[PDB]
Amino acid sequence: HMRHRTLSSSPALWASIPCPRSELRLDLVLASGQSFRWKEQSPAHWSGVLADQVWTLTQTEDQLYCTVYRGDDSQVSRPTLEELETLHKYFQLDVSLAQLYSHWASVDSHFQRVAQKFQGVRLLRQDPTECLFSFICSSNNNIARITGMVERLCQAFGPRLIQLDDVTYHGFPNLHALAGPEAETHLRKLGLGYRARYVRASAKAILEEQGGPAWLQQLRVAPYEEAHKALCTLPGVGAKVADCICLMALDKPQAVPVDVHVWQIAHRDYGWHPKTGPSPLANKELGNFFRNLWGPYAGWAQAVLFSADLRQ
Ligand SMILES: Cc1ccc(CNC(=O)c2ccc(F)nc2)cc1
Ligand code: NI
Repeated sequence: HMRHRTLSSSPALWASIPCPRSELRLDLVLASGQSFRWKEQSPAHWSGVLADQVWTLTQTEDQLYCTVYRGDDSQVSRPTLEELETLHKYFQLDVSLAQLYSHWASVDSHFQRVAQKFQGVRLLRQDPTECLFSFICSSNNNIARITGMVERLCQAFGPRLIQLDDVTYHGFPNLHALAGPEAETHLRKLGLGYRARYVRASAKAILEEQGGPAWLQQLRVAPYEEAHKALCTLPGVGAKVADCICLMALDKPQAVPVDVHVWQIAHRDYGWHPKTGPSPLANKELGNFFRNLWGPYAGWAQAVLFSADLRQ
């Protein structure tokens, strides 16, 4: 019965954050395989779950408009100050992207050329539990299929928050819910395949060998290298997934996830070859190459080129 908002339908229920389209393009960020929880349910209006709340987001040239839905049982109102700060932190808007783009452009002509067309690609700062399990589902997969598996995972295991139109929104599950005896069987029924085992076993590992979710917060303040190696102890988490999480959830802007697309970019567009085909060692070397070239926000620079490589 409750419907998704547009900026027309409900203009009293939107707040705005001053935000140029050079600091953020929603359409290049929300569907470029960082988060899998955002959908353009009506044109230029993106809806998705952030924490225990649904949001709809849309922007003009210089403004980011947002609206919150906190549940059927609550007086509908504009986003609060605290809710607006949550969103500001999600898009890491304290960090100037125009300043990073110019620093990257100054050492890399190729980046200059591509960036010109693909402005406002930045990194979301995600919840570690969601990012972890979303990227365990990301192996040998495409964005549409990952999106399906994550949505069904949240429906089956996570709390219902609200329904807008024909879409039921659920919160991301806690570890205990994913770690249970029938968890893998259920997740296989939901189409996850072998990834169902890694989900359940990683949920179990964090709870029994690492102390629950306080461990992921500890990794967020640990140094990149310690976080990465600690992530790689988990079932289904290797170098690539650990670097995605590090970059996207554990505040490591220098993490450079290397897989097929970045290997292809590096070869095709930079002429890079290993000095010592893909391998664990050559992938590591290529991440180091990009850090050396771009600096301590190398992962953000990579996301600009990944998002562009996604738009052909
Ligand atoms: C075909 C496909 C595309 C994306 C994924 C998962 N996302 C990334 O690897 C990723 C996205 C953004 C970024 F900045 N760094 C890494 C899996 C398959
Ligand atoms: Ni070559």
